[PDB]
Amino acid sequence: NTEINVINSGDKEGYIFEKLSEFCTNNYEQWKCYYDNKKNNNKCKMEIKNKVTSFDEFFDFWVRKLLIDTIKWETELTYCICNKCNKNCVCFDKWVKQKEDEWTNIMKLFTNKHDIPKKYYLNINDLFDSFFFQVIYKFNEGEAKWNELKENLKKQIASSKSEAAIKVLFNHIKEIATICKDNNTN
Amino acid sequence: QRLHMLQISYFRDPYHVWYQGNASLGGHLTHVLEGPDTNTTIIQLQPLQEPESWARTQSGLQSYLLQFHGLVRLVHQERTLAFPLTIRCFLGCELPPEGSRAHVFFEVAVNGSSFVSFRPERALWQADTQVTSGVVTFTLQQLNAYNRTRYELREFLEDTCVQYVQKH
Ligand SMILES: CCCCCCCCCCCCCCCCCCCC(=O)O[C@H](COC(=O)CCCCCCCCCCCCCC)COP(=O)(O)OCCN
Ligand SMILES: *[C@@H]1O[C@H](CO)[C@@H](O[C@@H]2O[C@H](CO)[C@@H](O[C@H]3O[C@H](CO)[C@@H](O)[C@H](O)[C@@H]3O)[C@H](O)[C@H]2NC(C)=O)[C@H](O)[C@H]1NC(C)=O
Ligand SMILES: *[C@@H]1O[C@H](CO)[C@@H](O[C@@H]2O[C@H](CO)[C@@H](O)[C@H](O)[C@H]2NC(C)=O)[C@H](O)[C@H]1NC(C)=O
Ligand SMILES: *[C@@H]1O[C@H](CO)[C@@H](O[C@@H]2O[C@H](CO)[C@@H](O)[C@H](O)[C@H]2NC(C)=O)[C@H](O)[C@H]1NC(C)=O
Ligand SMILES: *[C@@H]1O[C@H](CO)[C@@H](O)[C@H](O)[C@H]1NC(C)=O
Repeated sequence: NTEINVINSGDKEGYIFEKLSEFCTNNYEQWKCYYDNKKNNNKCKMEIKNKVTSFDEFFDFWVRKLLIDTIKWETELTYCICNKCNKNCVCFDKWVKQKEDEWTNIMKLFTNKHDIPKKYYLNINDLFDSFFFQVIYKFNEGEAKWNELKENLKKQIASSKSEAAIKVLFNHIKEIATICKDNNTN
Repeated sequence: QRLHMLQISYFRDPYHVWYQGNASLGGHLTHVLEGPDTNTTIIQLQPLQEPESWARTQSGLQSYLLQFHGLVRLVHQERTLAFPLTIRCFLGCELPPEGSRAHVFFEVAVNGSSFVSFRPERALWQADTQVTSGVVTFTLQQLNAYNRTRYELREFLEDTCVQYVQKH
């Protein structure tokens, strides 16, 4: 089992910085997940209207929101690549680190390389197919932002060295924050 | 003559699906598809396509299954679906003997009842049910919103499917 403190942005219209305002200047979700190999009863618990979901429901939400927020952050940070633009940059870097912690806590449910189910460790092609409709829904020109993201993950894997899309995605977002931080000097 | 394709998708919940399908050229059975969402086996019973070409076809079908499941998950997350649930997709291309334009179709049924179907003329999906619902409206909005579910789908039916029939 594990404890995952999730920083969940909204599901409504607004600037990502404004949506995550209290996180940037510091109230989001404490989860508790349980996992077993042959047991199908794998459930997650939301503490503090508190909910009980299946692991698959929680994991789908987590991946879907990671992908939606990445696109939202990237479009906000591309617009300024200004005072809030440096503040947006600092909150994004803080957010990447928060998402890396969330991911490592989720990974504690496994503790095996070959034994991490294909279902939760998809490659770029699979991930981009699986979450096409879910992520695309949110955005105006969603189809194009999704293709842009896939090509950029494909560039990341080509520059580094088949392997998990989430790790390639973390590399892409860590790079955006690096470019972002370096630019805030001038 | 024709290529028909049938896909039955048994959803125990939004996250788990068992696929069972097949395809036929003319009168007889040429392909079989079976397995859970993560490990679906796709086979050509006869060596119609050479190894490289078959691998490409399998890749396209596997991408389709992931996207299909993704759409079902989205409809549930946005509008709520009642599970367990079965979806049937029946699609294909038929080449008239006279020589006119191929007749193409893609019909979707849910729990044995007509739901939505593709209209290739303008590459748009329509409701086949007379029961209006948020679910039907939402599903159609999604299907009619993207190049993938409209134009690429029409090209699969009018071009890929037709060329496959002409070849074998
Ligand atoms: C030359 C070789 C070709 C011949 C192949 C023969 C092999 C037969 C295999 C045997 C098994 C038969 C059953 C499987 C049928 C699948 C049909 C494939 C369709 C497909 O791949 O369409 C692609 C688009 O995908 C999409 O459109 C995905 C979107 C999902 C839409 C789902 C439909 C509606 C469901 C509604 C559910 C909602 C739930 C609410 C209750 C077209 O693209 P492409 O292959 O041309 O490549 C373009 C490269 N970019
Ligand atoms: C597609 O068909 C499915 C069965 O063929 C159907 O599932 C059935 O749904 C009912 C209602 O949700 C379940 O009944 C249970 O829930 C009600 C809730 O009010 C209770 O009162 C009952 O006592 C019962 O516990 C059935 O159990 C379920 N069938 C099976 C075999 O699991 C789907 O709802 C259908 N889906 C669509 C979209 O039409
Ligand atoms: C794919 O699925 C099944 C495999 O047997 C076939 O469905 C049967 O079709 C015949 C008529 O052709 C009916 O008498 C049976 O009742 C059907 N089965 C069921 C369970 O309803 C189907 O023909 C196969 N092939 C194609 C191209 O769909
Ligand atoms: C993944 O690959 C195939 C399914 O795609 C699995 O093999 C299947 O085994 C069951 C039960 O014996 C059969 O109903 C299938 O038709 C078999 N498929 C093939 C291709 O032979 C295989 O066991 C799966 N492995 C894992 C670890 O998930
Ligand atoms: C969709 O296809 C048409 C061609 O029919 C094209 O003009 C358009 O740019 C395509 N791309 C997207 C993402 O809409």
